[PDB]
Amino acid sequence: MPNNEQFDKLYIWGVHHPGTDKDQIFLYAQSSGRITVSTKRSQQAVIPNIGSRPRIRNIPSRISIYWTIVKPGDILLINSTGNLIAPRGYFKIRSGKSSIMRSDAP
Amino acid sequence: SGTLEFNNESFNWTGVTQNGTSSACIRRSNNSFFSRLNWLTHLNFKYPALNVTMPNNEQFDKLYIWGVHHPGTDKDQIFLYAQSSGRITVSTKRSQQAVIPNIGSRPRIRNIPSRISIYWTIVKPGDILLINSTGNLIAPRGYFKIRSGKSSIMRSDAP
Amino acid sequence: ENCTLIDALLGDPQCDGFQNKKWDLFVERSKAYSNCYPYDVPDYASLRSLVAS
Amino acid sequence: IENGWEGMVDGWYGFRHQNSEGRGQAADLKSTQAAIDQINGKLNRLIGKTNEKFH
Amino acid sequence: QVQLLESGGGVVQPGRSLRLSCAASGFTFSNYGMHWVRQAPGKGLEWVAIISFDGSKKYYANSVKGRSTISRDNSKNTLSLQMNSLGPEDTALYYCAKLPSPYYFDSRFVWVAASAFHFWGQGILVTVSSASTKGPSVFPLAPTAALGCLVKDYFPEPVTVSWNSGALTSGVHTFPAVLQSSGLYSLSSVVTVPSSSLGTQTYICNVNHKPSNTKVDKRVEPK
Ligand SMILES: *[C@@H]1O[C@H](CO)[C@@H](O[C@@H]2O[C@H](CO)[C@@H](O[C@@H]3O[C@H](CO)[C@@H](O)[C@H](O)[C@@H]3O)[C@H](O)[C@H]2NC(C)=O)[C@H](O)[C@H]1NC(C)=O
Ligand SMILES: *[C@@H]1O[C@H](CO)[C@@H](O[C@@H]2O[C@H](CO)[C@@H](O[C@@H]3O[C@H](CO)[C@@H](O)[C@H](O)[C@@H]3O)[C@H](O)[C@H]2NC(C)=O)[C@H](O)[C@H]1NC(C)=O
Ligand SMILES: *[C@@H]1O[C@H](CO)[C@@H](O[C@@H]2O[C@H](CO)[C@@H](O[C@@H]3O[C@H](CO)[C@@H](O)[C@H](O)[C@@H]3O)[C@H](O)[C@H]2NC(C)=O)[C@H](O)[C@H]1NC(C)=O
Ligand SMILES: *[C@@H]1O[C@H](CO)[C@@H](O[C@@H]2O[C@H](CO)[C@@H](O[C@@H]3O[C@H](CO)[C@@H](O)[C@H](O)[C@@H]3O)[C@H](O)[C@H]2NC(C)=O)[C@H](O)[C@H]1NC(C)=O
Ligand SMILES: *[C@@H]1O[C@H](CO)[C@@H](O[C@@H]2O[C@H](CO)[C@@H](O[C@@H]3O[C@H](CO)[C@@H](O)[C@H](O)[C@@H]3O)[C@H](O)[C@H]2NC(C)=O)[C@H](O)[C@H]1NC(C)=O
Ligand SMILES: *[C@@H]1O[C@H](CO)[C@@H](O[C@@H]2O[C@H](CO)[C@@H](O)[C@H](O)[C@H]2NC(C)=O)[C@H](O)[C@H]1NC(C)=O
Repeated sequence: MPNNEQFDKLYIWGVHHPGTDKDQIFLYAQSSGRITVSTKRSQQAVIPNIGSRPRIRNIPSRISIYWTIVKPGDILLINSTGNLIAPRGYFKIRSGKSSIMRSDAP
Repeated sequence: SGTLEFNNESFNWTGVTQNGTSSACIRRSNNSFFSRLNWLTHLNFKYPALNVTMPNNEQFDKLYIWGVHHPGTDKDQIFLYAQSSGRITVSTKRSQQAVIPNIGSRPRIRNIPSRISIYWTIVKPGDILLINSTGNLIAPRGYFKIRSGKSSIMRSDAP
Repeated sequence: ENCTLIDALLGDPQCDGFQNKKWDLFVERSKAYSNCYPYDVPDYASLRSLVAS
Repeated sequence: IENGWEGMVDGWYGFRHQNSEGRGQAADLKSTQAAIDQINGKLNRLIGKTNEKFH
Repeated sequence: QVQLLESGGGVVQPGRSLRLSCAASGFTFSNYGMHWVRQAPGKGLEWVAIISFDGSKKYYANSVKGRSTISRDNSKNTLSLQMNSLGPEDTALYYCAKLPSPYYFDSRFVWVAASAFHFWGQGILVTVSSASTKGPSVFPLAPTAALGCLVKDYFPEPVTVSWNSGALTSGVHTFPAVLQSSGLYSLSSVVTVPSSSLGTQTYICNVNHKPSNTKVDKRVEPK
């Protein structure tokens, strides 16, 4: 996916670590995945680590989430063979003066 | 934290050989190992997949210390675990970490060409520690109380 | 209200009123939670801080 | 001085006098004005000068 | 902030008397001493009078000394000014305003502060002449492009100009007042719009003269 605009783009994606092995087969018809998200100036490879987790909402599996910033003129590239939680689009990311604060105040 | 208060806990290490020792960890004229770690090795040439859950029903956080054994050679790995490579996954409702043993010769220290990489995991009240492995696991024995104290450390040769 | 900034980002089904929204200050409530598929974020704080800014 | 004068409420510094034609009290003006201007400048420097810090 | 309403403007025949009254709200009138200042049309700033927060001290300008009077009411939150024996040098805008002043004109409570309360009101216009107040006359003038409306024949100065119910704010040129050997005023209001807006959109000017009950609108275009 290229980037021909005049601003940076923030791509959010992830990888699915399933709780069991036949879960992995059922979902991807193969043993183990290997995700490689890359750009002219960056790269990151993530490996799904299959294994049972403490059940949360009766789900014994997990999702590890990563982000990748694509500069103008850059070209996002995604390579995978399974366990990929693909992105749908991109976020505009600005040089703003906004922030966050944790508070229970009304 | 400011304390080493330790409490053993009885995990279900069924089907493996507990209490591994070594000739570099000498305790009282006999081979031994870290008093707080349990070196799990194979039993009857078979290392069954370990899936052990330990809850936390107290009112404080618990600190679990564990590790992974990187052996110097490959037949070392076979001799110890009767399988090619391990894969350790320590998880909790709010956390997870997977560690992979990287087999390879190291510079000999105390005639040992292998290593141990040590990790820690904090289990909150109501959480549930879960351990999953298939070899090369240096299991924990119990848990440490960890407090919101005002203690600290300082490196000094002063008497 | 019930949504940490990350759940609004990924788009937790209860956190849909925040889609495409802008802000100058995000007030994270202590009662917030996540009612969707579990997950964890390597460098959570870093992503949170950059999305906030 | 030994103490202050409480009855003075149209100024801060004053004269008191007692001559054969009575006793009287009258406050000096420009001294009080010069003492009020400096305190007002002090406050104007102090209050309301707060800088922004966002993230 | 503070909101005041000003009353008593208009035209007073020579030798007669005026009556201005500034009534404010939103702050503590009881504490602050007030000023009356005047500004002759053209240019210049001439101070008139000053009154304390109770009425103890009232001081006047030498140019009006002995023929003017100031007053205040604290229950109605009102400041007021009177002046008799008026001439052409007195026709002006009159501002009611809290100016920085010696401290004793203000209350004990507001001598020291970091904000230094201040405000001016809009002008109150008073004009002296033979009071022949008549209605204006508006003529549109027209052929890069430029078009305007010229309004003459009105003595009371407060004339306002709007364009097409008040939408055009760009290139709007409002011209200063003009006085002649006669007593009438003249004033034109123009706008430069490039030469590609004849059939694109045509405009209408609006002339609002309040102290004659006058609202006169008229379209602008070439012959
Ligand atoms: C490794 O061991 C852990 C814990 O010993 C296993 O997780 C546990 O799996 C059981 C079986 O599904 C779960 O029981 C279920 O509980 C829910 C509660 O509502 C109930 O609806 C079901 O009918 C069933 O009884 C249990 O909750 C779950 N515990 C945790 C903490 O996840 C795990 O499955 C084991 N892994 C493998 C590969 O066997
Ligand atoms: C990264 O992306 C590339 C792009 O497709 C992947 O390369 C492709 O990998 C698959 C299997 O991993 C190859 O399919 C196999 O090809 C051999 C070639 O002889 C064939 O005998 C097999 O039956 C099977 O069809 C595919 O050819 C290959 N394509 C190219 C252009 O190299 C790669 O696997 C991806 N890697 C990761 C980590 O995602
Ligand atoms: C890869 O190469 C390294 C170094 O070239 C090997 O480590 C070396 O192995 C030799 C053979 O065991 C060690 O020699 C021993 O020295 C002790 C000293 O007290 C002595 O008691 C023994 O009889 C023997 O001579 C040597 O110390 C050791 N050096 C280091 C730095 O570890 C390593 O074994 C090689 N890896 C493989 C897989 O072959
Ligand atoms: C995480 O823990 C689970 C819990 O035991 C491990 O799953 C177990 O994995 C072993 C081999 O890795 C499985 O044994 C094999 O099962 C197949 C099933 O057809 C059988 O044909 C083989 O002969 C062998 O017995 C075992 O069934 C499986 N158990 C479950 C409940 O899935 C898992 O391997 C652990 N993973 C890690 C990374 O520690
Ligand atoms: C943010 O989260 C809180 C708590 O999760 C939400 O409060 C919830 O409000 C609903 C009203 O829509 C409550 O529904 C209840 O329904 C039962 C019938 O099933 C009825 O008997 C009750 O009187 C009540 O109406 C619900 O109890 C309550 N949640 C909890 C856990 O008590 C709140 O609405 C959320 N805000 C947003 C904007 O999503
Ligand atoms: C492994 O070693 C530990 C201690 O090194 C042994 O723990 C003992 O367990 C018995 C119960 O069987 C307790 O009564 C002792 O108090 C424990 N000792 C200590 C020091 O905690 C454990 O039994 C050994 N297990 C095997 C299989 O050898």
